[PDB]
Amino acid sequence: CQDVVQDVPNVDVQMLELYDRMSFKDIDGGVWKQGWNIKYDPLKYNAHHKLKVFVVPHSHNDPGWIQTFEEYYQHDTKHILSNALRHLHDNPEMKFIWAEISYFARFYHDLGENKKLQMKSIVKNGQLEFVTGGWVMPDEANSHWRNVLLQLTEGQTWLKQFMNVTPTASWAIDPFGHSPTMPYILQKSGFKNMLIQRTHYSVKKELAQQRQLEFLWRQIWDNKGDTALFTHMMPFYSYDIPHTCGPDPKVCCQFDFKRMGSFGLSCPWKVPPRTISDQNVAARSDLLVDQWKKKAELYRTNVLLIPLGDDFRFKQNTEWDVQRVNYERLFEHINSQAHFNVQAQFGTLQEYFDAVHQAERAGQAEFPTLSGDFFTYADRSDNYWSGYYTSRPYHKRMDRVLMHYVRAAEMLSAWHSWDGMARIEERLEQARRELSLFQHHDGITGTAKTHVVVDYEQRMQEALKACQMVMQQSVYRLLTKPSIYSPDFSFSYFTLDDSRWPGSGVEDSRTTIILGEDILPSKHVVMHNTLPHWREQLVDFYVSSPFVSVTDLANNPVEAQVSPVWSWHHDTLTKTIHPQGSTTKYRIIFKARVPPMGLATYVLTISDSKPEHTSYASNLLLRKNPTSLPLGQYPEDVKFGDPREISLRVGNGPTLAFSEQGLLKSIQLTQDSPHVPVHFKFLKYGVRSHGDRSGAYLFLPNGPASPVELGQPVVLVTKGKLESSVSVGLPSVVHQTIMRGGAPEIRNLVDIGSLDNTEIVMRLETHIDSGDIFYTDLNGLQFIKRRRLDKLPLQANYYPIPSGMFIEDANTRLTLLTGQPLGGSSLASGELEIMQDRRLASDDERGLGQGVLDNKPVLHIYRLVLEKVNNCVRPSKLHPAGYLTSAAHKASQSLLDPLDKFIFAENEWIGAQGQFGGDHPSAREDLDVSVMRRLTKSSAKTQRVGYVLHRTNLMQCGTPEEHTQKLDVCHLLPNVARCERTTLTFLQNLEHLDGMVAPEVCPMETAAYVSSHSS
Ligand SMILES: *[C@@H]1O[C@H](CO)[C@@H](O)[C@H](O)[C@H]1NC(C)=O
Ligand SMILES: N[C@@H]1[C@@H](O)[C@H](O)[C@H](O)[C@@H]1O
Ligand SMILES: [Zn+2]
Repeated sequence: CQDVVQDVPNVDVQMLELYDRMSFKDIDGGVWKQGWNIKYDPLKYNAHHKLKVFVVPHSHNDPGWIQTFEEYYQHDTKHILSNALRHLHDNPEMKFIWAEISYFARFYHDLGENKKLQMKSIVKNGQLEFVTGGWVMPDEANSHWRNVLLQLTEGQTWLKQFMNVTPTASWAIDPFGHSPTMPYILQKSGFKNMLIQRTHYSVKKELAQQRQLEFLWRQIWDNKGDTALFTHMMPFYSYDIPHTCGPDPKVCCQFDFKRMGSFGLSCPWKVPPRTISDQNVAARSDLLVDQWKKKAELYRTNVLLIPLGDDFRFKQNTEWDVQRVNYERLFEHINSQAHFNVQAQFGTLQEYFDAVHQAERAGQAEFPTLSGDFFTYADRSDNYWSGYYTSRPYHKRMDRVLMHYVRAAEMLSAWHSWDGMARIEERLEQARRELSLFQHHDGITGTAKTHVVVDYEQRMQEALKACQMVMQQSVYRLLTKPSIYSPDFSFSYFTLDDSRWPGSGVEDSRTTIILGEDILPSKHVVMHNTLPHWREQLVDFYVSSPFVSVTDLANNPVEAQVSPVWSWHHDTLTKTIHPQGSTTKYRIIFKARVPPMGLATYVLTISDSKPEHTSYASNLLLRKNPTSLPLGQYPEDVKFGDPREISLRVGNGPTLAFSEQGLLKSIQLTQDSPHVPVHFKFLKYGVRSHGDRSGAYLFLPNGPASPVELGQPVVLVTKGKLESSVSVGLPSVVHQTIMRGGAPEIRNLVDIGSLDNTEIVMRLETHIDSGDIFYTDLNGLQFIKRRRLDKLPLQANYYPIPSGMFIEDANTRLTLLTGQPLGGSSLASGELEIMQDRRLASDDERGLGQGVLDNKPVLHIYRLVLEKVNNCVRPSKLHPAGYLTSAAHKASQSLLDPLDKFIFAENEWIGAQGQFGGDHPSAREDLDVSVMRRLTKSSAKTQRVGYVLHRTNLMQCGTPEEHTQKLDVCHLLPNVARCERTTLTFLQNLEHLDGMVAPEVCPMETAAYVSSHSS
């Protein structure tokens, strides 16, 4: 295995180093506003060295943005595809590329057989070429790598089945900045080339000056370079026709033949396109070839890529004709006039890359190596696109919930083959497709119109229900005696109980387990653990009595704690935010111990009085002028007091101290150690009253954040043996710190209400001497070093926080893990901050045509890990990566892949079993089974199950590795006949494995295996 910590890769371009050196001056470069006046030697090309130009027609089709997926399909995309089919059929030299398989699959399945065959033909013959082949063109900032892979797999599996093709070139012209997670996944999925566009204008200038726009993009830790993927960065401001022919959009716009008037389009530079004729073609060709030759100066080979398209282009037949006929005339003239030394033609993306690599092999060019990322994007001036790291945070959180549900449903149901009547494959396909759709760069990003966000939400809700159905059918099958099992595939044997989605104070949707002597004495509950190691975790359920005790299925008592059910209310009479306790339901909490990739059953039983193994939390309400808080049968009376500082410790874990406002002020790791200052604070950013306004995309603050005025908030302290918490009702946020004996959990119920033009930030203030350095993750896959740059505006120093961030000095690290992607930064030494929600009255001039005024309450979840790191083996100061400790990684897993909880629906579960998976190997802590998916339906004689294995890299800090078992995924199901290593999409076999054993992967590596079973 490559060492990902101790060897700093030697690359030609390292983006953090580049950023440190660059001046980022925004000067007027002339017609190329963000560049310079490009000059070329006309003698560079001649009969023996011609410029080869590939004009690549395309149409950018957003799966939801200003209209829903279905609205766009009906109004635009179905016509684009139908007319592409006709025009490509009729014009054999015409070409077209297509990216979004969600639309293509929608279209294809509605075609008659004759048309399906015609479509297959234009694909087989290379006229229509799929690029990337994902369900969508995903966001790269907020998306989790597991869902980037999911959507890629969904689109490519469809393409392989119906089109018999698997793209090896990726096209990402629109995500708002670019992540190295993409080449990581693509290179492990058979790709050879990728194209990107939305990178900071200063980066395009810098790389263009050095002809470093094409590069071998490797991972930041990759010393050897095996992760490298050839990448083409487009050089100009947009992918539209005015910004793709060459540096001068006033000239290039004249070659967008849709802009002459009848289509309702024009050229903002005031010179319209002109129909190409024999009398003007020489002049028109001389203008166009000059643009091409200027663009070609920015690249190393004699092969030039000219995209020809824009949003929802190539709809009408008249549009196909106007572009095709005019370009054909230009090509005939240019290619016949030796003096140009150009050969121009319609091409596809693969054709471009093939020709570039032919030139490379001919010794014509050598390409630079590059590592790093391309955040945070700015398209112009100080307009940094860091707002979408937070926009519509309810749905960003929902994404992570559904991510987990999809994994759990696919894994739970993979253990068996299912009858078609069970509709398992149908429900899983629906859930995968809706989650995949949301990865779109206007879905998870929060940059779509309100009604489109509602569509995505409704789709995701249906997907959650689909996952629940599959999960609960699976649990019932896995834990019922086989000769008793008698499934009704429409029936709900269990309901899922989720304590953190939509969340307390968001939706009152959790079911109470109703027990009573005259109704039902006891209830079975089941926990699932999707991770491949034994896990203990506190779990909680609502019950109708405080007198409840827990047993395992060997009837062993389990220690439990009962607490009240507290809900916070904005009292519009008293103008306070305060908690109310239920007098009819209670929370019971206990530790569940669950096998790797397994299930464990427990029983909740009512009694008439306090059970031996159940304890009761105390509750203390801190506020002046208190009033009573009755709690029904709950056996401990609520206590009252004036606001005061408090301190809490659960088990042998950290001691946390809180301000009189209920906010953390210090953490003491052990009995002897210092009380380390760690202060939570809430602040607000506003919007500028002159110049550019923040909106869904852009964060344009009117200066540093100002503290939220807290008043005298009400603080609730619950103290228990197993779990304690401090909760406070702040303006716009019910903030909770929960302690279970290890790193605390933070929950924020964020309701920005009607606070217009406000962004609420949560900041941590510490003494850690972090300087200008901090670390943020990329897609939940890797941590990248960031350097705060005071030469850039505040909004440029904001980065995506898709799963965590940390600061550290020689001795101390503070890591904040997240259960939802949000934007954040470290704006001063010792600080971390993460945005909670933003409500913006104005549009930000990127075409969305609305502000962000559709906020809804969201429950954000976090873990906060303070650690000593002086003994850890860390990368050198020059290394661009950072790595989590074991505790921080486990804390992240606790947020993203918690135990699933099931409540048996009926009164009695006949044939119930106590456990599943007790014999499953408990793998080393850094290894995950990211995906387990049965790939075959029940009628296949050879069943196949696919696994994606990911090994992270955890810091060595002197905690001896304990004995763990080797995980061989190929032997998880019986009767294995074959084990193959595959691409991550499972679509290509790469290696037939000796002894049918799937080897574990190296740190930072991801591998896929398929096991075949003869049953
Ligand atoms: C799928 O593509 C391959 C190209 O190598 C071809 O051999 C195979 O016959 C194709 N399958 C079809 C056309 O059904
Ligand atoms: N190019 C446009 C982007 O700026 C929008 O967010 C939509 O994705 C649209 O495609
Ligand atoms: Zn788009």
